[PDB]
Amino acid sequence: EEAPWPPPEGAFVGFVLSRKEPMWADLLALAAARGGRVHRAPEPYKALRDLKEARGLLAKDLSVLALREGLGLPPGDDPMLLAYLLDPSNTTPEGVARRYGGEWTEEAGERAALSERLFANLWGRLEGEERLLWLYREVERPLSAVLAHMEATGVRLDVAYLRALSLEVAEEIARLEAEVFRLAGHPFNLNSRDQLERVLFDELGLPAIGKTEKTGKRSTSAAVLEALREAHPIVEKILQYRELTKLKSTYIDPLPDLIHPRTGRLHTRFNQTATATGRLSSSDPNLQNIPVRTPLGQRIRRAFIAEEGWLLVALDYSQIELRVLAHLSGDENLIRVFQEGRDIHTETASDPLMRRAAKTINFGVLYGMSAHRLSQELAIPYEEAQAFIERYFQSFPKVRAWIEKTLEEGRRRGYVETLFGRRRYVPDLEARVKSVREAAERMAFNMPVQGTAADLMKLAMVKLFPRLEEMGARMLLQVHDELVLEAPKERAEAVARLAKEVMEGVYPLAVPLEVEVGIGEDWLSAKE
DNA sequence: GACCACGGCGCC
DNA sequence: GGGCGCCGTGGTC
Ligand SMILES: Nc1ccn([C@H]2CC[C@@H](COP(=O)(O)OP(=O)(O)OP(=O)(O)O)O2)c(=O)n1
Ligand SMILES: [Mg+2]
Repeated sequence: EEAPWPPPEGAFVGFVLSRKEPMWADLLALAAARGGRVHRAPEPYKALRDLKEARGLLAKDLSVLALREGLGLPPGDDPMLLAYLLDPSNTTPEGVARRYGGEWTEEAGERAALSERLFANLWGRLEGEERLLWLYREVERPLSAVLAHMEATGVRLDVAYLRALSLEVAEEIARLEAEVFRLAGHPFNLNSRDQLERVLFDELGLPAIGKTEKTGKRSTSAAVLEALREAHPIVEKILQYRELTKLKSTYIDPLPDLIHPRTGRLHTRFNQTATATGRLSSSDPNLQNIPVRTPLGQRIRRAFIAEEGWLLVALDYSQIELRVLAHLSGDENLIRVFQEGRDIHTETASDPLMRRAAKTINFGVLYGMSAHRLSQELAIPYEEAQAFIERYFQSFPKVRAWIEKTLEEGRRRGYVETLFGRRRYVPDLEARVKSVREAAERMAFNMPVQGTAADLMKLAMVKLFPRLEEMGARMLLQVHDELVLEAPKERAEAVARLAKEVMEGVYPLAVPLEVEVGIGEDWLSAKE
């Protein structure tokens, strides 16, 4: 039943944007649904001034757009989060809708009505889900607001810097491709893997080390190519071209084009329901994968700067995953090396050369790397490799024990979970194909650690944001086990110290949570 | 122009 | 080799 725009309080929104990014979208339509009536706003924008909060599907998004228009409108209940927690594979409105009672259409009114209806069913399904309900009420919902503020804020970028970088890299790529072409004895599209495969394996005589997955073609991966670096002198030239071209096309060239007019900052999206483990995801500008490994990568990182008069504050948990594993495992020995405070790697071993061998087996257990994978990972083949791990599970019995327990529970229950009860169903755990089953197994015992580490971070963000706001500081980015903040120079140290303390004691476990902090005028300098 | 599958690769 | 998202290349509509 259609009723005049002003909806009663507690209504469920329903809006249509001209595009996916709320920071670039136009509010084409806005509607609300309550009880049984449906109210449409004749003027969406002015309408927003009537809502006290965004209640409904993708609330945060409409909330982001409200913020960009100077409206405090906070996001509230959002069935997507409910569905997401019930099943982490619930990632789109299209799917949750079809799966729980509706159709994701393009009408603001039907979307609003869809929101209400969807929330009822989903909420009901959360019956007796004390843990899931806890994650919704105490983490998911409240965090949805932190994210809206994060996206609205944005991060300052050195646009003239990257532009200068572009021309310079362009010339280096040209010298590189010019060189490989002379080595192949002729040019070709070096961006074409198919064309490069023929040059490497077909035309030249380089041994094809591996084949692709879906198409089964001879691969030209960096791995295949790193091994072939000794053969032809073209291999290296190709390897640098790839890096350069990867960095230019992905960061140096598109980023400056994404700056916002009204802000002059990069406004990335922080998707709350796009991962199977419970991790967050950054899209459109994906600011969760900015380079940092190679020199040129670092030159790019320096491009992310703080407002004039502010400082960047980067905080990273220290191997939060190995720690969550110690807690999850309850492995005295592991929980002891952290307690305490001995170099995980160093202490594990109990040299240098070996320390690069005792940290890999400790972290490679997060996916259970194969002995053949380790043989080629280290020096000693699958002979001493399998052994150079026989002590891992021999030193850390409960870990291997835990991995076993989680899996069995996974086969029986049909899903696995995090310290807080976040769950993920891994059906292929009972598959008849070794190949697929052991693949599910790796996703299976990995989820708890990755998901627990995420729950912890999401909770840290939830508690830290308010204090930050009270301090005049801001949360800019999150990169899974780290956060990037922005604070006035006069408060940077006080903000760093606080965030660090908040993050470290977010949720005490058998082992301490260690956080390293850094301040600087740019991301690289803040020591990210 | 918009979008797809795929190989490849950036980060956690 | 666990979790993502983005970029060209080829090829579709
Ligand atoms: N190559 C990697 C790196 C990280 N991770 C996961 C497990 C650890 C978590 C955070 O990664 P980093 O921040 O890179 O490492 P860290 O060990 O947590 O901490 P530090 O910053 O001291 O390296 O993400 C992963 O799966 N694969
Ligand atoms: Mg870290």
